[PDB]
Amino acid sequence: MQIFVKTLTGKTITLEVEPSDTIENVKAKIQDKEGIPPDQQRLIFAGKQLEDGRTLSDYNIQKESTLHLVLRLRGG
Amino acid sequence: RKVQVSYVIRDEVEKYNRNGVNALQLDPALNRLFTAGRDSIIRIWSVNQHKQDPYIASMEHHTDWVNDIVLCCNGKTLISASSDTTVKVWNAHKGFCMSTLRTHKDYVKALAYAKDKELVASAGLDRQIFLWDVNTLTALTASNNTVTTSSLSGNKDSIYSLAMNQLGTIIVSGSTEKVLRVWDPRTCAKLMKLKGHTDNVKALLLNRDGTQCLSGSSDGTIRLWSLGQQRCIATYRVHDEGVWALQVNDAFTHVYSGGRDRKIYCTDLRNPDIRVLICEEKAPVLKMELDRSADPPPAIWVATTKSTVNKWTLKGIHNFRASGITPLCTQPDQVIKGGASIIQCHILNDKRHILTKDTNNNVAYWDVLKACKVEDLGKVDFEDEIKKRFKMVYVPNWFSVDLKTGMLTITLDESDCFAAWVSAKDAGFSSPDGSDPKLNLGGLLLQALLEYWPRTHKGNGYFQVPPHTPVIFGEAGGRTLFRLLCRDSGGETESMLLNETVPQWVIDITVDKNMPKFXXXXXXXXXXXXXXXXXXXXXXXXXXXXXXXXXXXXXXXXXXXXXXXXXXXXXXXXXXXXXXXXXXXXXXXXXXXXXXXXXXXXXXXXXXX
Amino acid sequence: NEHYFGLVNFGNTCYCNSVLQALYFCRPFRENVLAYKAQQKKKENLLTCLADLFHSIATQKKKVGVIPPKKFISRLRKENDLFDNYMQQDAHEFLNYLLNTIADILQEEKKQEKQNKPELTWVHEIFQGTLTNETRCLNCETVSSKDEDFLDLSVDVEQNTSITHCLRDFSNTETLCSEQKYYCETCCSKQEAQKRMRVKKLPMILALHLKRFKYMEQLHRYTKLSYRVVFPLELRLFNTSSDAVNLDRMYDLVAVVVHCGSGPNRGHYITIVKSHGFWLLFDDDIVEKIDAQAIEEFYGLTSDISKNSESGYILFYQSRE
Ligand SMILES: [Zn+2]
Repeated sequence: MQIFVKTLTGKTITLEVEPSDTIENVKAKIQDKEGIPPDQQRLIFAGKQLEDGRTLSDYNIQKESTLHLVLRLRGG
Repeated sequence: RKVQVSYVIRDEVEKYNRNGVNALQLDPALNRLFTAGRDSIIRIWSVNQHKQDPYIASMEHHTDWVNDIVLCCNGKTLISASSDTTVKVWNAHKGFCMSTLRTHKDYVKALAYAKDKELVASAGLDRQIFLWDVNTLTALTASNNTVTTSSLSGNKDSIYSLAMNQLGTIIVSGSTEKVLRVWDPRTCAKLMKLKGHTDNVKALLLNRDGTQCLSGSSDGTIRLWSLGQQRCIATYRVHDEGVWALQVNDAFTHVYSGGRDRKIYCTDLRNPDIRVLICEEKAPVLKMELDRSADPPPAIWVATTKSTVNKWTLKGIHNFRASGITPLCTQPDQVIKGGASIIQCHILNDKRHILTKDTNNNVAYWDVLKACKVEDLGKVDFEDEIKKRFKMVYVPNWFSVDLKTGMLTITLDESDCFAAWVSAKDAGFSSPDGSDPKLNLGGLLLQALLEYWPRTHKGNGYFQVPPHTPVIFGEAGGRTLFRLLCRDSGGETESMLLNETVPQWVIDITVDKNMPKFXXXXXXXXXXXXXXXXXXXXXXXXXXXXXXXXXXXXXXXXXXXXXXXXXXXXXXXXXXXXXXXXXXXXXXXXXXXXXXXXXXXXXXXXXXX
Repeated sequence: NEHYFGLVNFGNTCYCNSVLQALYFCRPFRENVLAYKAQQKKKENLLTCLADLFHSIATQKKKVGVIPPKKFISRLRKENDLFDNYMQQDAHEFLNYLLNTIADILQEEKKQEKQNKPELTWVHEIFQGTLTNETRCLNCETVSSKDEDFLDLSVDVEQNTSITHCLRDFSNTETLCSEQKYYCETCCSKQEAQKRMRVKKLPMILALHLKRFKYMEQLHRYTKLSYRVVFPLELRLFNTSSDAVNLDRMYDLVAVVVHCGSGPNRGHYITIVKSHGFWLLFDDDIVEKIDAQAIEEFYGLTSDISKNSESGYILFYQSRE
């Protein structure tokens, strides 16, 4: 199935995924188009931050879903 | 850009269109019709009206949708535009490809043609338009040709329509920019930017002199434009949705239109009040072609989303215009038959078999690995059939599937092509009487696809692919590199091309035979209550049940047979808080244990009883 | 009966303190937290700790001072390995984790009150909105609609703009083309398409998270975006819905969590909040009144002429009541 990721510039990219695909894998696919390493990536969907150990089916992320890609601003 | 090997599961000959017609082109001299298919094949028909089968021939070089076709040089010389990003020139009489222009970078959506000046232009999602002299392409002389590619600049958005006037003095483009752009093809100079439309323009038409222009857009309106007045002169709202196809008579007074609402209408541009409902097609209209033998036109040819092409008679307009909405035709005078299109498909958990549903609602069972049909289940409930044929096994994805031709096209990529390693007996390949090895599906399939290629010398040893199976080699992003039939791998010039296009990642395995290793998996193992630090080295190729017997050897602190006895009472390697069958593969546990709301590292339960 | 107390920084926990402060001046959230504190389930988790902290702040004999969130932080570190360290962290990651954790606790409590289709907690009632994504295939034009919930909106930014503009570009139609073509189930092939995200259900509080970062593919690293992005004091939003009832609700800015620093790998968080008409600044243990005109300016730095860039990162808009 195809899902969407809204990147840093607001540009939308497409991803070909399966419900059994894990979040780390998804971040790897995002990395293929944008180049951002998965360890730096954060994905927000439906108001919740996605966990790398979980899969798309676990979060019930179906076709035409839009994921929000964000990074980090660290502070102390 | 990486390269992907793909193939089509089909018959030797696909006589009828398998996914509908995008564009039509009629030859009045020889009374021949040309249909451009979404199945990537152009077909020739005889419209004599009296023949049981009008099928003449089919032209198959394209690997994707054929968006437009143009019949030039006073009789027969077909030019085609395709979603494979290429433009192809064809000897229309003998029916073969001559040259392929790979100038376009994206789908090629439309073509315009200047009969007189014998000129032709091509545009697509490139946002670039290319002018070509038909005579220069058809040439076989090449006497200092130094082909100069002449492009047209200006288009901000993706072009969906193109039109050129007879004399070839004006050229206009339609796009998602809603605005139409005009130029002078002889000078390449920008003429104007006609603003007016609400949506995308999918059909453009120009008058003989190119003085006035007709346009159809997804906004539901037909717009008449004067290039003299340099602005719109009229707007006709005829359809209750997008208008995608237009044809005009020679008088340029009566406009023929159709689109989504499936209704076909003829409209008097002079007096818009006069509006005759020609017909209501069984699917949205994609393209139309008039019969110009007589004026007014006796019939109209209609291409839709369906594979069936129809002809509707327009002979009786005159009698209905004077007297007295009710449509003119109910049934077509002539029907070009269409095939079925596969619209739904399902890969079973064994990644070897495929279930499909088509436009006639026929369900069919397929074997990807042996590239063939196996059974026709008929109009059975597809989702129910899918459930019924469920196998509780896991096999990694090793191929992709596309249905944009209305036929099954399987595609292999460098990444996951080699990933599915299954036992032969499991794969139904019994080898009496030695043992069962762990075979790679993508490997075997690659070997079978290039079975006749001499560089790989034999076959794969297990199965054969249909010799007529087309084998396509192409860039993932778009551009097609080389298409040949399997059996043709033999030809010396063919083998020479395979040598030049086939990428390295395939060469490693088919010719050099350097078969890939596996990509191991591991999981935590400990007692669920008591016993007397890290996951052991393991593989999906392992029978999983045999690993539970190794756990019994630690309790002890010809032996291979004694370890099997431990399975009858001890071992008990349960997982995900449930009993685990010994016949189940280690890979299948990932589809049930970690898949059930848990991290990809679930510990294996263990107990003395 | 107002109080203004800062929070102790336990090394790199300013991101925590700042988010807690922003949330504290979100009255309906504070009120629901206090109501939660009153039931006293007496089991420890992040919500009970939060309730204890908010109750301590609200119920203090003096009006100004400093409070150490030791127990709250101890619980945060206990239940989450990720923040169980002394490293610098993202305020939004924390915000989202906290809201979802509390909401999950509440869901588990609704699930366990029935024990003796899905429901919604007050966290969702306060911060949750809903979007409708529409994708229109340019080949067959068959518009496909899909509803998706959100707890906050992450908006992309540009130089010298307003959050209202960013919000409008966000809701603008985007064309999916070339390498990003949409797979249409009617066309059974990848096609150019039009994508637009409109707000379907408006939340009580709109939290806006600014994507202040940029990845340099060629350099293999990302930078912080210190662009000038003006945020207005009030915002007007309109609703789509079923068009049976159509909203045109007004919001007021109540709090901004601000990230201070030249880069994305290090920095400092502070919070500005609106209370009884004036603005206050919370910097861990320090709280000060600041004049209203100065808050536009430093937040969204102009050019480069500013020390260790201090830019607005998370904004909280409160519906008028
Ligand atoms: Zn479509």
